[PDB]
Amino acid sequence: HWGYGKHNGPEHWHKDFPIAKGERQSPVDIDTHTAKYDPSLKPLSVSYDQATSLRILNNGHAFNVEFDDSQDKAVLKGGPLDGTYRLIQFHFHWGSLDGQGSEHTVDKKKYAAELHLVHWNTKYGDFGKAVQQPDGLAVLGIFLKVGSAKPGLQKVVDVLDSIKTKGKSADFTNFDPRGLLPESLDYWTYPGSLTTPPLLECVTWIVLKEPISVSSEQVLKFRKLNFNGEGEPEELMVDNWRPAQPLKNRQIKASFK
Ligand SMILES: OC[C@H]1O[C@@H](O)[C@H](O)[C@@H](O)[C@@H]1O
Ligand SMILES: OC[C@H]1O[C@@H](O)[C@H](O)[C@@H](O)[C@@H]1O
Ligand SMILES: OC[C@H]1O[C@H](O)[C@H](O)[C@@H](O)[C@@H]1O
Ligand SMILES: NS(=O)(=O)c1ccc(F)cc1
Ligand SMILES: NS(=O)(=O)c1ccc(F)cc1
Ligand SMILES: [Zn+2]
Repeated sequence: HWGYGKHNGPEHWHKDFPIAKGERQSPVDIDTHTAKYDPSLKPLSVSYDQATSLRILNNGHAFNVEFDDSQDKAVLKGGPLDGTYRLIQFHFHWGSLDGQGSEHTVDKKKYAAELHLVHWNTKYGDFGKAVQQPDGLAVLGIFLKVGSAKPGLQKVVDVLDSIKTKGKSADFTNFDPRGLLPESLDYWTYPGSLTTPPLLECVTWIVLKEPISVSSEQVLKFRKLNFNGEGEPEELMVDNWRPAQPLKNRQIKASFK
């Protein structure tokens, strides 16, 4: 199956997922000079006060922190979005070195990592139906740079030793995703896709302009995870990012003047 190595990485995905060469693939480079302020964007509302985290899972590609999405609890609304989008999971992409790891780039700059908070449009009833729709998903993307530690990330870091290999999971209740946000909600937005197979073109991307800072020690612990399963040859889970894809017939809009 697909992965990030030389033999199954992003340059091979199109052979099983032909939409990889589609018209609104993600990630993209965000040219900050060409991005235009959009006065039609409504205020963005990140409403995570009642979030119910459940579990953390190494899926062989990243680790997911999963949420109860059986009711309207942690939701994302406003901005470019029509209606209510429910948080289902978050995960990260990161590099082998601090100079790479993000999926989106900003004027071609690569950050050390990128956080994706994944939400589905409640009008479609379930995530599976949402990924059949052009406006089925909204992903809130947040860049990570290396500097001071992010206190709200530390609980994640300290559980990773218990999910080292593909297929392992652990309880992860009572985690507040609000501790992963920067101060500002200024953002760029554009229509795109999932950045992993099946690469479905269902996503409204909302990428925050302000990175969060994490410590070197925090990201070094991400890089101790394994792509492989228990008992298999160790393959460090690093460089699990897709490079920027062609913008094609899209514009990136900014929430800020
Ligand atoms: O425990 C993590 C979070 O869970 C939510 O359900 C609560 O409303 C928050 O106050 C809390 O920070
Ligand atoms: O025709 C003019 C319009 O062109 C579009 O490509 C831009 O997104 C709009 O902001 C602009 O008003
Ligand atoms: O909040 C996420 C997790 O953080 C820490 O690991 C706590 O020990 C655990 O009880 C909790 O589930
Ligand atoms: N197309 S892909 O899923 O990346 C893939 C690449 C190489 C394989 F051997 C099998 C699958
Ligand atoms: N990496 S991402 O675009 O946020 C993504 C989110 C949900 C998926 F099911 C697959 C990929
Ligand atoms: Zn992602």
